[PDB]
Amino acid sequence: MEVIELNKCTSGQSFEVILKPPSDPSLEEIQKKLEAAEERRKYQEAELLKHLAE
Amino acid sequence: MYTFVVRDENSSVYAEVSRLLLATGQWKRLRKDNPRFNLMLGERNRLPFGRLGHEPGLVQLVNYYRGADKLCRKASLVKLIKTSPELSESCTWFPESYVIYPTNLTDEREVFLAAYNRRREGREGNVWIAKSSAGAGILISSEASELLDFIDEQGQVHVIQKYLEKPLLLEPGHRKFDIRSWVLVDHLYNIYLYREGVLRTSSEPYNSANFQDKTCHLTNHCIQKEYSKNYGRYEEGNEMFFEEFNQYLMDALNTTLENSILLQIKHIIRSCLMCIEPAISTKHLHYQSFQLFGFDFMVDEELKVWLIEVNGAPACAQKLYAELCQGIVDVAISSVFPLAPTSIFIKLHHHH
Amino acid sequence: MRECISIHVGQAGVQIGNACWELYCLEHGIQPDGQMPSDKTIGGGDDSFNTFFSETGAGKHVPRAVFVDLEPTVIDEVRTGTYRQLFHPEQLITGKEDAANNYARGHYTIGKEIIDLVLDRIRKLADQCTGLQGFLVFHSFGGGTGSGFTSLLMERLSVDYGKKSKLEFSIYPAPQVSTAVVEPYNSILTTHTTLEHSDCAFMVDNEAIYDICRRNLDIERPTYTNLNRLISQIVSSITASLRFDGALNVDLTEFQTNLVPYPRIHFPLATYAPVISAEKAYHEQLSVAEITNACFEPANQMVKCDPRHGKYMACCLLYRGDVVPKDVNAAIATIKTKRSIQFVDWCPTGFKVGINYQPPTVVPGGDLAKVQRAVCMLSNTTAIAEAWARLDHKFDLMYAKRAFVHWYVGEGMEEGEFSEAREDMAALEKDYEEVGVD
Amino acid sequence: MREIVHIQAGQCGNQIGAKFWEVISDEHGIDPTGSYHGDSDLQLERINVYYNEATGNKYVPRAILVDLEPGTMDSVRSGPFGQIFRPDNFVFGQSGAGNNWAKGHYTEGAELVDSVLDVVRKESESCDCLQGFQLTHSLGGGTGSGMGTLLISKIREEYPDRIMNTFSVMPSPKVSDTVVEPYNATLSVHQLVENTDETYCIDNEALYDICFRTLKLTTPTYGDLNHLVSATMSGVTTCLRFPGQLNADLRKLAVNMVPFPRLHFFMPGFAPLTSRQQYRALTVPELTQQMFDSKNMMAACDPRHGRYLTVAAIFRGRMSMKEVDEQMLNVQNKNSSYFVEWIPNNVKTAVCDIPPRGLKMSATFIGNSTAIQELFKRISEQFTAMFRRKAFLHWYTGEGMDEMEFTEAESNMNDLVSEYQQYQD
Ligand SMILES: Nc1nc2c(ncn2[C@@H]2O[C@H](COP(=O)(O)OP(=O)(O)OP(=O)(O)O)[C@@H](O)[C@H]2O)c(=O)[nH]1
Ligand SMILES: Nc1ncnc2c1ncn2[C@@H]1O[C@H](COP(=O)(O)OP(=O)(O)CP(=O)(O)O)[C@@H](O)[C@H]1O
Ligand SMILES: Nc1nc2c(ncn2[C@@H]2O[C@H](COP(=O)(O)OP(=O)(O)O)[C@@H](O)[C@H]2O)c(=O)[nH]1
Ligand SMILES: Fc1ccc(CNCc2ccccc2)cc1
Ligand SMILES: Fc1ccc(CNCc2ccccc2)cc1
Ligand SMILES: [Ca+2]
Ligand SMILES: [Ca+2]
Ligand SMILES: [Ca+2]
Ligand SMILES: [Mg+2]
Ligand SMILES: [Mg+2]
Ligand SMILES: [Mg+2]
Repeated sequence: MEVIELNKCTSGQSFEVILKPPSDPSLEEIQKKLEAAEERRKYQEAELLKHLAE
Repeated sequence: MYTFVVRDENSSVYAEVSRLLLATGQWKRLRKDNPRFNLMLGERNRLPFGRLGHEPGLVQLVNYYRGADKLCRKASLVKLIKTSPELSESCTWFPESYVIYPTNLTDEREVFLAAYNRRREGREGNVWIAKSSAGAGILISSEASELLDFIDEQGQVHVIQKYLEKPLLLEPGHRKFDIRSWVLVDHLYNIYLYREGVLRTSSEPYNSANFQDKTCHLTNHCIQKEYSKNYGRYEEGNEMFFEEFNQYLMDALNTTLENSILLQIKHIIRSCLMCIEPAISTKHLHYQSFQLFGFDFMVDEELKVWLIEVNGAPACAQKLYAELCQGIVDVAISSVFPLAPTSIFIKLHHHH
Repeated sequence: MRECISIHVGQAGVQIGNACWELYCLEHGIQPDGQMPSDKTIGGGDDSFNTFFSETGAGKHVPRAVFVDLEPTVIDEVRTGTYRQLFHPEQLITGKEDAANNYARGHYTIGKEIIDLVLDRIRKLADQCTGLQGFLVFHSFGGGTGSGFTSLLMERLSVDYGKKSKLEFSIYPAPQVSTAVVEPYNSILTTHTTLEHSDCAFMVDNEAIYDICRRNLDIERPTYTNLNRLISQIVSSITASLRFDGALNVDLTEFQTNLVPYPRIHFPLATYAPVISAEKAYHEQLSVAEITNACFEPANQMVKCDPRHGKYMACCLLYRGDVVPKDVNAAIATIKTKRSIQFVDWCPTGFKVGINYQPPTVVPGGDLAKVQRAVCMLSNTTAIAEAWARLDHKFDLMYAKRAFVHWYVGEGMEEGEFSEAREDMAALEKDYEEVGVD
Repeated sequence: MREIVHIQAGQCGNQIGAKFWEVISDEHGIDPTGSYHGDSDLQLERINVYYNEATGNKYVPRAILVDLEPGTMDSVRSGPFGQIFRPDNFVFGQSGAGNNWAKGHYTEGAELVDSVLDVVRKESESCDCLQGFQLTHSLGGGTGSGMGTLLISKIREEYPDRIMNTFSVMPSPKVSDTVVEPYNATLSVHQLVENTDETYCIDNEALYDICFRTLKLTTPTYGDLNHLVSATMSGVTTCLRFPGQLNADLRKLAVNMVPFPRLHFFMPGFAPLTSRQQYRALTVPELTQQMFDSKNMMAACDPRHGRYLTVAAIFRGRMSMKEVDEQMLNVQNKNSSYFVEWIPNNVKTAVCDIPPRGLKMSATFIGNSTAIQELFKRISEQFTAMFRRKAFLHWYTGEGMDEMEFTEAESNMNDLVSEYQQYQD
């Protein structure tokens, strides 16, 4: 049961008590994800419009 | 109307509880994966406690205490007893045991040898027994070399505890035995001892000069009904109930089962379950638990009771399934989900 | 002094953000019009509260916050609410129609069209900071915007602000206060793509907040106002060190340093006490021991789980009010002799303690009662993995039948992202079992 | 501002649509002339969802009235609230459709469809953020069935990402006008399976049985049947028309109610349904029990013959929101064999403080149940009894159709049935 690093100021204090010692994607790659998904949506919609045109 | 699911089809105990629950006309069984259950008869291994108590508006109850393995594992029970001040390493009713990991993998190898070397020099009986939870594989021997060499040939954690060389022998027969007590802890953590125990007796005369023939030293029902030649001679199925064992103690030793043995059994059960109560209690939890325990005891020639092990998924004696399973429904299930005596249990009152 | 920018995404993030900044103003003596009389340095200053508030020449203290929602109805409240004058228009960003509880819609379809705008509004706040620490991001797991746009925003923030910490305050989905069946999908999708971008995330389970409101506050059917006011108290306890004089958790970096040993295991459990009903005739004020012991009762945790059956990697005690170190250590001694507190062998068995003498502030007329002292414990426990298991299980039930998947594929998401995200959650669960179990 | 454009087509579609606007206009305080005369701001909170605000505080329904014969729309224009509709929004022909799906879809309807779209286009352009469309129609006639589905297909071409919602009256031999109704209904179901996002299946037989057995009406009329449809349409749209939590837009509803795109046909229900013992208060348990009882359902499908994929329940009035949650969880936790267990928490509940006119409280039920397959089995059986002998086909081949088109519609509807049956298991 030890206390260490007691810091005291006007608005409070902090300390530590030890009880026992031990024993990314780039801007470019993101743009591709978003545009790849947008393209798959456009493909799906074009197939629907094709279906409707038939 | 209540709902329950079945997740352990091999449980002869809860197969009857399930049979009784349906027969009440007020319980309904659901598919094993349906989460809208009130009661779970869960699996033995890897029971998904983390998914209980999160169904809005459903009071959920399970038939196992999370964390009870600490008591029902050979190595865990040893570590729990030596490390818990409530039990302490001075615990007088538990045999001197040690946790021993095979050399192919903490461990208590040297500590065991120190005590072992102590007995050999003091001319005292130095017979031990090594075992493990992964067995149906037991070896009794008075030589330390054979105990450790047997564990290295395996690959799971083992424990070596002193073999009770002076056990109590029933007459006529000169035979060993063990006592099985059933204990039900409910959601409130009341400890209930079923009034009916059973002794699993050995139909072979005990022989302290030959541990090789393990039929007269091990009192298990499968070993006696398979490798023993006197099965069912004295009592039906090598099972003697309390009414007979008590009368015997009065005619032979002029003492009752309650005074000479039951008091120590009730003490051991209380000590163990009160110790782990802070760790497993579901008092302030989002779900509730109860569990049936099977305590196994040994009795020596001085009428001192020893704790052998605790089983978390125990079976029951054929003649007692009805009474006990109805008792489970009454105090464990219906106590939480009431329906629309002279209890068969003995409440072991304690300070929660 | 180093600045922290708060970002509130989706309905949950915005309304929770609304509650926090209300509390921040009351704690720092800031009025709804933006004025702060106690601030003697007009039009500037590098005080502790300036980490969360900028200052104009007219003496207005403006939150360093960005509110973002793909639908306008929630942010329109702030624009005409009690605190309309605190924010200027650039801080409140709203779209035309929401993501319909569809991660793929908020992330791909709608996110792609508004992400550059949000960054430019955030970039503006960053230009007012002389030393930006990082970001605090509030969002729900289950909303389409809260889950979908947040993950996209986090990736971009790592690109534009590579050397900045990012903390999360995430609302874990509870069926009692949600009418959305697909939230298990949205939670796992957003956790998968956000995981490597979040340094420390405080999950708040709506189920836990709901039951605390019914049990302690005697609210039969709590509303979002009841939940968010309680959530803001906990958030306020966690951000207090950044806004007040102190030496513990003084910058966002210290949250990872103290609470996160491994990058993926960055979900500390929060516990708060005491929660007392204001309608109580009068309550017996609790001591340091009683409120500290309460930090180990599951009923006060932000996520229902059983820490008795996990292992601890770190533990922070954040006290507010009449608390002196003597009574703290006395209570800790009494708790190690009764509680099941199992630490991992590779971590010290200890507690970092912070004390702020100013007791918790409570919104006038709110539900919470004034207490002389309160504490919020931040503990990194393997037991919080119970919440991943629950979520992952619900995910598996629906995904086995591919239920609702067509909504996500219909927004341009490939089905494989489901299994990729699910397999990553399976990895997360394994990491917790390796750390906690023997 | 999440506006919805309402379309009503054909005789049935316009008579049910007329009563709908009559009911909700009353709830929002709009009189027959469009002027507001309520007393609670809740009546205007979401009023712009279904009403356009014209000059002088006048509220004009965002509704388009379509028919191939003038008869029925003359009635509406002379009905109770006839004056409230935008005169330009009456689009009609003179020849009629003769209960002939082919006339509504290919010949007569084709000639008139473009002018209907011009009005749809005008209404959409005046919406801040259009949610989508709702259409009232029957499936057993010619205009609502044939031209109605033609409109949907052409609306999809121009607003592909908007929601398309229908209230579709399914024919029954018990409330029948002509023998060709199974033909017309099967051709329409084919369209609906592909081109709607949500379809409320309203079976005229269930409406009849309710009026006869429950309401004790000796001789039910179309007027009586339409009273039930009015109350049901008002209930299902309560989430949209009054301040309700969870936002409640048609797109979130579809996302959480439709786990598979083709399985978007709902069973609606309403409580109370009392016969003139009508002043008695109805407790929350009673509301819940009735709302889940098959007799209170408009699709004439026994929910106990299938399973619920998802369920939405809207309670109206000032009641115990705690007692609601208790009873809803009670009905679930007492019949969990009729809810699929692979969609967690698939029963959601919403409360609204404003009750319907003349009721202290009420409950509307929206179910996505696999038991709806029995409705399509009925139609399929009636269809095949005639089609195997090619009876009455000349009415359709005379308008340019080929038998193959019937065989395909039949196969798609039977596939829909098989698809329901697999998820029921
Ligand atoms: N605690 C709390 N939870 C909320 C609040 N608002 C919404 N939620 C939860 O958030 C989840 C729904 O996500 P939302 O935040 O409402 O959706 P969104 O982020 O706005 O995204 P959209 O789908 O586009 O609307 C549900 O689980 C709600 O219970 C709130 O104010 N407080
Ligand atoms: N320390 C000891 N001293 C004497 N006998 C012992 C002993 N440990 C075990 N035994 C013998 O072994 C038997 C119990 O074995 P144990 O219970 O450990 O194996 P097991 O768990 O596979 C059978 P169970 O079904 O009761 O759990 C008893 O009959 C007892 O006679
Ligand atoms: N519920 C209800 N059903 C109707 C009404 N009028 C017609 N029907 C049903 O609708 C079908 C006839 O279609 P109808 O609308 O008259 O044909 P249309 O004018 O060409 O679209 C038959 O199944 C009728 O039973 C009505 O007012 N209410
Ligand atoms: F409830 C209803 C039951 C049956 C019907 C269909 N018959 C209407 C009719 C009857 C006789 C003369 C003219 C028309 C309509 C409604
Ligand atoms: F929430 C939504 C769910 C589904 C959709 C798909 N709309 C299809 C359609 C559009 C117009 C007319 C007919 C069909 C759109 C929104
Ligand atoms: Ca200043
Ligand atoms: Ca990073
Ligand atoms: Ca013509
Ligand atoms: Mg055993
Ligand atoms: Mg939203
Ligand atoms: Mg007609």
